[PDB]
Amino acid sequence: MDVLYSLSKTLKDARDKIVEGTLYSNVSDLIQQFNQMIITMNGNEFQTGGIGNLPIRNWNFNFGLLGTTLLNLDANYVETARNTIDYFVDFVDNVCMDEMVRESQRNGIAPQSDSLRKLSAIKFKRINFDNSS
Amino acid sequence: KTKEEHQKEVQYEILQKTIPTFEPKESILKKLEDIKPEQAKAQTKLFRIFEPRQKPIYIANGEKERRNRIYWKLKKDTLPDGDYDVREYFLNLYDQVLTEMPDYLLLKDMAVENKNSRDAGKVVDSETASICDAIFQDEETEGAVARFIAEMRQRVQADRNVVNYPSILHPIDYAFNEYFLQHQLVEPLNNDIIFNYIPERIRNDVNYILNMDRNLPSTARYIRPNLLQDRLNLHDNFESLWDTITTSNYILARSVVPDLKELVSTEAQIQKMSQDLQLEFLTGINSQAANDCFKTLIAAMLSQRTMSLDFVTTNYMSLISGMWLLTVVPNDMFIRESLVACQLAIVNTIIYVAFGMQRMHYRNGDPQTPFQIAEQQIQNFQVANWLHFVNNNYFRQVVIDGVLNQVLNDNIRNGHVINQLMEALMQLSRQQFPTMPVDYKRSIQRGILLLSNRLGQLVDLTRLLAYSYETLMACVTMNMQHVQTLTTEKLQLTSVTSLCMLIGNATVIPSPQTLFHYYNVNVNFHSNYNERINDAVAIITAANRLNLYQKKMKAIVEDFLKRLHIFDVAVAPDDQMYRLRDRLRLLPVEVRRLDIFNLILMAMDQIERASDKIAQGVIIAYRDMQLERDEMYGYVNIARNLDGFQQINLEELMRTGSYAQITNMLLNNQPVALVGALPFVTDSSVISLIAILDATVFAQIVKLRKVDTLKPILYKINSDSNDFYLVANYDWVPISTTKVYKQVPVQFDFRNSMHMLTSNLTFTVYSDLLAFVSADTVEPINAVAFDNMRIMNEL
Repeated sequence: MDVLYSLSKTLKDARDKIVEGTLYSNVSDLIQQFNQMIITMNGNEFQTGGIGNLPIRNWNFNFGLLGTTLLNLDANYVETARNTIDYFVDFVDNVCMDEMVRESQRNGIAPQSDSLRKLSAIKFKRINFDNSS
Repeated sequence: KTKEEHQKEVQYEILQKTIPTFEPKESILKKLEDIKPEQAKAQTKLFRIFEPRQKPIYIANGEKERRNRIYWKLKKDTLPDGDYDVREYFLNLYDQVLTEMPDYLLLKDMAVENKNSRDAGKVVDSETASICDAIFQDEETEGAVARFIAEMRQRVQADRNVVNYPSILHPIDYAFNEYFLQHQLVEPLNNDIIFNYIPERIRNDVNYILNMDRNLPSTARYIRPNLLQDRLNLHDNFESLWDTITTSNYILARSVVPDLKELVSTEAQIQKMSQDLQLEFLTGINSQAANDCFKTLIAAMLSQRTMSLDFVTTNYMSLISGMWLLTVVPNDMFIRESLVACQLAIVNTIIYVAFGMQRMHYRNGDPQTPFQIAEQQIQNFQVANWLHFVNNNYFRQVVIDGVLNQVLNDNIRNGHVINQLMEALMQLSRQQFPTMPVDYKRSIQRGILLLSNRLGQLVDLTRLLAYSYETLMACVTMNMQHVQTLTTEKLQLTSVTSLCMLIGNATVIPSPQTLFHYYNVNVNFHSNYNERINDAVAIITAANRLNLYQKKMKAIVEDFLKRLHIFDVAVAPDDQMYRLRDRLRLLPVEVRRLDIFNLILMAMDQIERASDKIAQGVIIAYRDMQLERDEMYGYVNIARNLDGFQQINLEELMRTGSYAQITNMLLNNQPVALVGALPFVTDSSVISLIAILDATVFAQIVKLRKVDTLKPILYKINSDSNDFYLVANYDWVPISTTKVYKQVPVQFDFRNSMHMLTSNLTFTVYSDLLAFVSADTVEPINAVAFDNMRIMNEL
């Protein structure tokens, strides 16, 4: 749950702050967080759905780290970031729906979906960012 | 055989020419020791880029004004031609500022008296004093400014250890000096800080008595080392560098391991071993070998150097010793091939043979080791339990004080597993050994008893080794990452036998001075590593921010490795060099270096404009433009902005090499502004102006397809021009088609240049941080281990 929230927060900040022309100092910390997220999520496979009419979806992560060697972001940097952001956003959407559509009589507070149970591991704790909400 | 040795030498040379370890691996000790803390640097004079220069001015009609005025001018005007060269110059300036950036400031040292002071005032620098004298004497100064220069006072509060001094600096110079003053690296030092700097395990050890017999005054400072764990992860996919690092740490650990004392008599032990073995073997057994093995084991464990095992399978005595070796040393410390070789030799020459089992056909690459197979294939409890302990005896990873440590099993720390080893050995000694020839069987089992009857001595040896390893590991600062190294340290099972058969009764532990020396060396190396990372990252980031695309980061990485001082940079493989560059490009810059770079990047435009040997560009405009009238010069072709003209970047033109557009424009007389750091020719000639000599300097561009020889013409028509009578005596408006894009110097304003710099009155900066700790050692005989019992309790 905390890791899923961190993924969503990192993606929202990426979409808000990674814009053309912005100073790199306006994003440097977010870029470090985003590269940490890419490193953590690379090489893992996820599966969501299968309940009701929710389609089954398979998610694979192999992305390059966003650059850190510009003064002001240009079109190239934004375009490179946007594809990764879109894939991650779709992944977060499907994980959230799959977790929302599930329930349990016993231990209802615990994660119910396979994706969220996987994210609850210790290898994924490196992405926590900030639990402001 | 000699051919075989030649072949092995050439193959090992092929491998070793990719490992940057220095040729004789003993000089590494000198290099590591010579690595020293960066000395705290005190500022001797304020950092200044600009100085007040008095320049002549001219009336609007072009006549000298008889009244020079004071402007700001660069102290050292050496800016080059070309935007890329200017940015390279600013990269070099950033590097210089980083090199000379002070770690602390005491303005009282720089303070000097103010000549014209009525209250015995002082100013912060000799330059400030001279500027104040000049402004006090000059006739154009305001009365308020003069009275203030006369009345201005410093303030020295000794009770609070503070001093404020007046100063006169350009805004940029003041920014640099203020940053230096406000971000000093020195911090207060107390006995509490010294005590916490002492490693915690040493502090809690009852064998070392530590006292704070020195008094630290309140005005005592220190610069704490940067001991951040490695940010490049040289243990991941940097095989050559990690091999060199482990080798260097191994050399240092060997230097600091203590020497054994009063070993058993070599002659007596050899005689008894020969009698017991009845060799109708004893080579390499001596005190030198015993000490060498002790040091090798402890240092290899400390540095995480993989150690290979060298032995002769016929030497079942060496195999008997290797049994204890594998019992007490975690199995991941040995290269897998050597471990399986030793274990297979042991089983197939002692254990399976003793129990009558068929010799094991071990398949290389099997996920299980020979002992792991034998443990589940042997039904004897003593032997099986010993094998189980050996099989699952590895290092346990623990983080202590933020440092990863490779910890040993408590059973070997207190030496209790030696009892299980001797149980297994006794069982083997009374084993039947079916079908083996009787004399050889007797020799094997008496050789087993040779080690078995040393139960107390071997328990003492094991717990001594464990204690010295713990105490020396308390002084390691970097993470003890465990990797299988390319090149391994050879360990002689004969030396292990000598250690086991000659270890005596005297407890030897590191001296407190030895521990402090080891800790200081490790701390110095760690802090140098982090600081060189910071330098490399800062330079790489600055180059990428200034857009020095013709900048090879391989040079920066080579300087980084060179200044690490343990690497032979010529040998590092290329893929690893580029991996290092890639990993350095991803690290965030340190705060001080980044702030200095921000200062330089925000003020570099102004510094370049202030420069006098270059202009920012040239507008051509192909039309009659009235010369502007300026104070700095009667008439000039000064353009203050390129508005309304198409711009061609000279840098990009030169890089791309295609001159079609500029050639077409210069052929067809199309207005254009060439932008770039250019050198200009100053021409004070009215007849040269009339001759239209400023428009005859661009044809060389078309003729040569180069723009590095472009040198615009800046007209400077004044009363001191030798032809100004042409301007004065005729009714015409001086006009020039071309204009030079240049900025007038910033005028000197006393109120905006007068600042007040505040710092501390005085303090002393120490570096050793452990010369204040007086450390004694309890008598070695009664030195206790972690369990509060004597390390060697067989006396």
